[PDB]
Amino acid sequence: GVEAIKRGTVIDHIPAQIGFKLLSLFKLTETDQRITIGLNLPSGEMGRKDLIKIENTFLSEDQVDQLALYAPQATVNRIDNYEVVGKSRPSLPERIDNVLVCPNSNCISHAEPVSSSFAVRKRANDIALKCKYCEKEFSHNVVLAN
Amino acid sequence: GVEAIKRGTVIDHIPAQIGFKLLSLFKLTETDQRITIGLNLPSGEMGRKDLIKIENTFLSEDQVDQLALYAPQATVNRIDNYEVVGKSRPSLPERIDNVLVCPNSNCISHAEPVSSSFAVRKRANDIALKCKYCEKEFSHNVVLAN
Amino acid sequence: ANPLYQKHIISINDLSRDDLNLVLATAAKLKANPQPELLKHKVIASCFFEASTRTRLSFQTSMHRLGASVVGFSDSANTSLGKKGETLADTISVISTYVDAIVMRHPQEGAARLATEFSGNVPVLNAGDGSNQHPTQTLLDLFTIQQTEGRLDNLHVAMVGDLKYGRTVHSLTQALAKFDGNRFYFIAPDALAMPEYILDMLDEKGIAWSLHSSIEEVMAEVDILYMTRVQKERLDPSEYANVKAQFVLRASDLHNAKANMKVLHPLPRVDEIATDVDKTPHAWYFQQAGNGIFARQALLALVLNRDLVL
Amino acid sequence: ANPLYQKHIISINDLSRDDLNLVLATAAKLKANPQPELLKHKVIASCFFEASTRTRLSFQTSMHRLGASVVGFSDSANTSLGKKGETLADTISVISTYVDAIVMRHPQEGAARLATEFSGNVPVLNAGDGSNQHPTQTLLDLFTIQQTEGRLDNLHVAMVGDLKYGRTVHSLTQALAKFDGNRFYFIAPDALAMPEYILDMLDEKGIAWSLHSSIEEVMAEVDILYMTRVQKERLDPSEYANVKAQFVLRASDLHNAKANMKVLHPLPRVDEIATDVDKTPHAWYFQQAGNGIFARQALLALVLNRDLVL
Amino acid sequence: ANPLYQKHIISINDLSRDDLNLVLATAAKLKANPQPELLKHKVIASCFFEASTRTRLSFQTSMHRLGASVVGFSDSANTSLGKKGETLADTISVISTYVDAIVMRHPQEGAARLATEFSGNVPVLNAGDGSNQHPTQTLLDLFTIQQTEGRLDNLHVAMVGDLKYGRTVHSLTQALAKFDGNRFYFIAPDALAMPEYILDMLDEKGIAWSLHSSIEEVMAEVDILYMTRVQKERLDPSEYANVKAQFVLRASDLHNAKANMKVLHPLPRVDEIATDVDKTPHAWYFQQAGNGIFARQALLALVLNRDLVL
Amino acid sequence: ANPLYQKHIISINDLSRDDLNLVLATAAKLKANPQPELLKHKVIASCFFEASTRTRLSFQTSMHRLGASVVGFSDSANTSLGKKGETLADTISVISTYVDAIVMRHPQEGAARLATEFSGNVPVLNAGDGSNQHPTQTLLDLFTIQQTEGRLDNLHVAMVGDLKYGRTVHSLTQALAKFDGNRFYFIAPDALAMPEYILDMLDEKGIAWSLHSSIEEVMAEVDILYMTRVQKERLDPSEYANVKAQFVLRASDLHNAKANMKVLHPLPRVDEIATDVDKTPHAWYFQQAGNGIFARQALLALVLNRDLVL
Ligand SMILES: Nc1ncnc2c1ncn2[C@@H]1O[C@H](COP(=O)(O)OP(=O)(O)OP(=O)(O)O)[C@@H](O)[C@H]1O
Ligand SMILES: Nc1ncnc2c1ncn2[C@@H]1O[C@H](COP(=O)(O)OP(=O)(O)OP(=O)(O)O)[C@@H](O)[C@H]1O
Ligand SMILES: [Zn+2]
Ligand SMILES: [Zn+2]
Repeated sequence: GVEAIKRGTVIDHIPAQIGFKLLSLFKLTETDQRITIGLNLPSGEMGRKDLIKIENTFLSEDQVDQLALYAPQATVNRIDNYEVVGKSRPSLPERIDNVLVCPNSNCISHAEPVSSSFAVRKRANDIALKCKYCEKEFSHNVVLAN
Repeated sequence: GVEAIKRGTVIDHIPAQIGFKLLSLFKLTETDQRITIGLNLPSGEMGRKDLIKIENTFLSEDQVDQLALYAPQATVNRIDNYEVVGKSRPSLPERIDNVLVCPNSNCISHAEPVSSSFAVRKRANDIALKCKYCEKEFSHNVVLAN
Repeated sequence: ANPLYQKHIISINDLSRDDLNLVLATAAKLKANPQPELLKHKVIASCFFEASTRTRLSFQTSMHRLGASVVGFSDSANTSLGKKGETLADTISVISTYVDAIVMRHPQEGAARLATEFSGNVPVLNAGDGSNQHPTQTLLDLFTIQQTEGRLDNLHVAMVGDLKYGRTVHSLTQALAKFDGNRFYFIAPDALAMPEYILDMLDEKGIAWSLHSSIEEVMAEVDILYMTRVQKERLDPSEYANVKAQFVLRASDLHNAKANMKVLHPLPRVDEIATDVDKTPHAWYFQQAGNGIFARQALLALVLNRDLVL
Repeated sequence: ANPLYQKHIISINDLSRDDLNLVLATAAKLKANPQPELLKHKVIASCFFEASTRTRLSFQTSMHRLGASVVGFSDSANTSLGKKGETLADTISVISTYVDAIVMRHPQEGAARLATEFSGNVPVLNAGDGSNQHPTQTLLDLFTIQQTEGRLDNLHVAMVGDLKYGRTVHSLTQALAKFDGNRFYFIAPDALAMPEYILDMLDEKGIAWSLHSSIEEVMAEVDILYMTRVQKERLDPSEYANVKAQFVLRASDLHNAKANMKVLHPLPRVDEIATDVDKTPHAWYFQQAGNGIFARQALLALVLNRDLVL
Repeated sequence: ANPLYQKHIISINDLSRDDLNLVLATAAKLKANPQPELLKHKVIASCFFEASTRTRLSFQTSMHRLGASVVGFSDSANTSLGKKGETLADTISVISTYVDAIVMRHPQEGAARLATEFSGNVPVLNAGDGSNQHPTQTLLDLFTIQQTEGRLDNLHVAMVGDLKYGRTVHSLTQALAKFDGNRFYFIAPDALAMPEYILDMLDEKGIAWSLHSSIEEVMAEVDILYMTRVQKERLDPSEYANVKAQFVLRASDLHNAKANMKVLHPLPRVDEIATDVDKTPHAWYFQQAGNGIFARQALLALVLNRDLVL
Repeated sequence: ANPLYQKHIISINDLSRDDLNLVLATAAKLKANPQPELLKHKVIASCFFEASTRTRLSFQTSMHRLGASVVGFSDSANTSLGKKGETLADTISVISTYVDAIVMRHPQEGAARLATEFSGNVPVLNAGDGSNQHPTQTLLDLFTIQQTEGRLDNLHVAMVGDLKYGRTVHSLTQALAKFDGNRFYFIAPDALAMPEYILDMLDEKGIAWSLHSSIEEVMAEVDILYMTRVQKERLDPSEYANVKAQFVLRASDLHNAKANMKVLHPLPRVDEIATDVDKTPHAWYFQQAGNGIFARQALLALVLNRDLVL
């Protein structure tokens, strides 16, 4: 894993092959700021990890929580003046607004200008994701597949 | 700055925001290998740029050429024992496959199990791409909106 | 302003006990001393993108019995502009510019909830969004259960038929599960049994329920028998007919039923209730249908009116 | 009697400047202080022999907002007696014996003008006769242009898309060409460009117009951008998609547009306007649609009423 | 004479182990040394009352591969047969006065056995009659399992998919149960489980079968994997989807199967066998399709030819 | 082996001058000394996914004229193919296991070239795929121009009609541009003009073409007049009509053409060639139709037969 930027977020120990999902998904790539991405690194235990450094951008509490389904052990270090002045972990959110697709093909959502929304519930063992529109409950296993 | 590995390919001078598009389109992340990506690296040299470093991996000929539509000026570098064993730049390939989508909405390439094939022809002011299947020729601008 | 003034009525689970009651109390007032000039000058739009004549005709009668004007349609086929590229979003963005409330039935689940985001302040009411919700039917089923029994608490309600797929049985269970002391007997073919999640919720609240292979096993314990139509084509024809001595009510099965037991059905009925049942005084499905008017009048009166003095 | 009392509203070119204004001034009055009992006891017939839900629903809401009753239909298929040998002539000879005004949309050009000869004294209004006229849409487009800009004179209006075939663009040009100082930029695919005769009339009056290959060339000069839907099947699919970087509006093209510039479209819209346009304050198509009510109320109020005191 | 001469093939239940073996041994010789003028001068009716172009095409290629002529039709999308109250009995009574054999697919279970009573002496070969039989598709399956396995006995057969309603899988179980040492594994969601009467027939003969939840538990010992289509219409849009992870076959899954393992499927294969299984040597559903030509020819030859010496 | 052996005919663009000449020289010998048992024992699929009975009938007569058997279908008016999400890839992968050649017409451009990737080694002959190719109709045109003109070079070819969308005329221009000294005259209304890329290909090879307004300007030096159908749906009812005088051919018009001049047309000819041109010796569209039999047979023979010595 690497070294210094002044000010910015460092998201370390993102599993491996998830570091790109997160970039792709939450569009962290549409800034003008330097971003450094490191893929399939050692220096985090598991050996293999992805890491993302976005300078001058700091992620909010809820943005931190959007990582949770993907990278639940991600540490979101807050850097100011070259040093880590804060560390957060992703907690589970109540609503994963925007990034998932309801597996129910007759949901109105598919065809339309609406951002998806699912109420998240139950911790770790099974996460049930309930679509806002069709009000159908699904195992995160199915939603997080197509 | 992002700058040293023992062996591999360093794709340098990718013109900003294309550096992400190249990872996705050419699926460079589906390797469990050291990748260092630097997005919106300044370099007064070109204003802003992107850089992919894939380690112990060497793109070849054809692979190098596809980049031409997207990062036409990328300097691709063979790093082979801690330094530059040879450079290359994108040459326009005679056919672009798999990455482009047909504009022809009734082109059958759309429903079926088939990867797209387009043949490149630099029609004086720009490049025209004729689809393999519907044989309709299109302005690459039309094509790259898709 | 009344607690439902300008609210959107989309799903039963979105209404509290106190809301169900407010609705059900208004509905009994509008029944006895009607005010047929209360929505004088409002224009409600009846948009059936899926067509249903009995629900369309019930809601439009309710709009009329309060002196309102209707504009609206139906199809189950191409309508024209609605079909020509238009997203329900745009359809709603445009009709909320014309009318005062939108009642809408649609084939895809979540249709009326997406509408809620494009109607501005115009309330939209759900007349059935795919296999999800149909809050207006359950409100008249509860008004009828309350008006025949005296209460929505401590009832032994039996639900019969296609418990797996009928919209209505699922909403009726979630709504009665907001009141206390109820007992539910579920009588379904196991290809069509009650979903796990209805049952799971019922145990979180410590609500009593049991499963029965045939109506005769509970005939004597029951207060409300909610028949649901076993929809033939979900089964093989041979499969469908093979089942025992069925789950259809005949007048002679009513011999041991309590004096206050009523039979309810959302309609259409066909071979699930035989004609001789219509004659007995436990037959209540057509009166139920009639309470459709009064229940929907309450809901219209309440969403569209500041304070109801009745 | 008002100048349009008992007149037939068939075609835009049949209304003078002073008529367009009378209409447009009434429509602003009925908007602010409405009289929802003004056509109390009239019965208007809504005859859509071609079906259009948004126009049907707009006109019927207008009939209702003035306290009138509607009888009417729609089809785009066999209706029954209307189809069984009947000539539109006979259909009209018979409904003019029942109703007070006829609003009618029909597939063949000239349908509402032939009607005028068989309706006796009953006024008939055209809701769209084939590819010829649709005077009611242009009246609400002008009411909206006037209400966003302050005037119908000295406007730089840009018309976009299928200028060859869209009814609406042709009528809007003939109507604004009755006012002074207007400038028109026509942005169309040349397979679908403006007809020669619209242009020929515009030069007889010395009216300024220019042709543009893309909206960006005029983005900054424009007051009204009238988008029209490029209808896909008139072109080859490959042909249709091939065109440049299109003629579709996106929010970022609006960056250089004046503060008072509004985007208008007759609807349906689909890929001609992207959603991010809906958010910007230049998006005006749904408010436009809403002015449908007020504009058509004026016209109904005027044809059917002796003197309007408003 | 050969034992299947002039015999009507209606059911797998009417064919014996020895007949299965003779039809499969003929197909073998017909695949190897083809007899293209064997049914020379014979006219076969291919009467598809239910449209099924892939079975149709197979049967008709098979008829031409042997020199037979073909007349016949495909209806469902209305030809004319079975209207003006004409009975299937009269229809077959008239077609037997021309053709030498009748091949028919019909939408009602039992039709092919009724044709049998009116054809007199023209053999009736059943290409599918409602939810009941389809012998010709079992014969091509058996011929494919024997071609690839070398055996029809002592096999380990997994049956994956909708086994409740899968007609194909019910006959292959009854056909295979005619031979020895076969072991079955049924993998199906609970609402689509192998019906009881099949399970009873298996037990009664002493045949071994287990139920599994994932294909993965059984991959290693499986010889034949018969996939069948999950008919989405038999489940909810939401039920289908949330099978928690699904029953699709993917080439990764097979990274474990024995060398001899072959994935079969009656087709269409839509969603359930992914494209990457096609490049795998285990993929055999298309080669299965082509062996229908040989099982079909065996049958037409044996039924119409008194002593076949090949 | 012959050069077209086992080769798939998909486009005119993939066939060379020499191939055009070999297919046309074969047809000549097949028209003169016919070979009715050449494709004896071969089964060809005629799969018309898009219904086109005149091409169908031609291709199938051609198959029978050579002893081939035919199986296949015509859809558009629903058979069953291309539903339950079955892909064209799987459909061709299954039909290649029976037939010796596939003839297919399909509604999407590119289909025939996709079939090519899944047929393996059964040749795929394209009888029309969307707005793109149709080699078989160019080959019969070329054979008719060579039959009557004696030459395929140094010709004066007028192309009259809808050249924008005329698929037939675009391939004949590319085919004829393969030979020398040809001069073209394009006569089309402005909205239906010969698209640019054709015009570019012509110039780039040094070929001479002019645009004319009336057929009359060019009658005297024209050798081949290829009429094409003006598709009225591509124009307004009013646009079509008022072409000021029209582009119809009438026998009076030909009172001027050279002795050798022949009027060709792909058909239907509806309004554009009047009946009196039929009695004229210049009328050749029906004789053109009958030479499709010979071009079709040439092709089936060369693709399926390794060395044809006739
Ligand atoms: N100035 C900086 N610029 C960029 N990245 C930094 C900076 N400082 C720390 N990081 C990154 O932060 C990670 C280590 O930070 P930090 O000290 O917060 O870790 P920790 O989990 O608190 O570890 P520990 O107790 O072992 O010191 C590394 O991936 C270094 O990648
Ligand atoms: N050993 C290496 N490992 C990883 N990357 C390297 C290596 N050597 C060079 N690069 C990357 O190559 C870029 C500079 O290489 P190089 O000297 O080829 O550039 P140039 O364009 O020829 O510049 P110049 O003339 O200014 O030296 C840098 O982005 C540095 O990160
Ligand atoms: Zn949903
Ligand atoms: Zn294409």
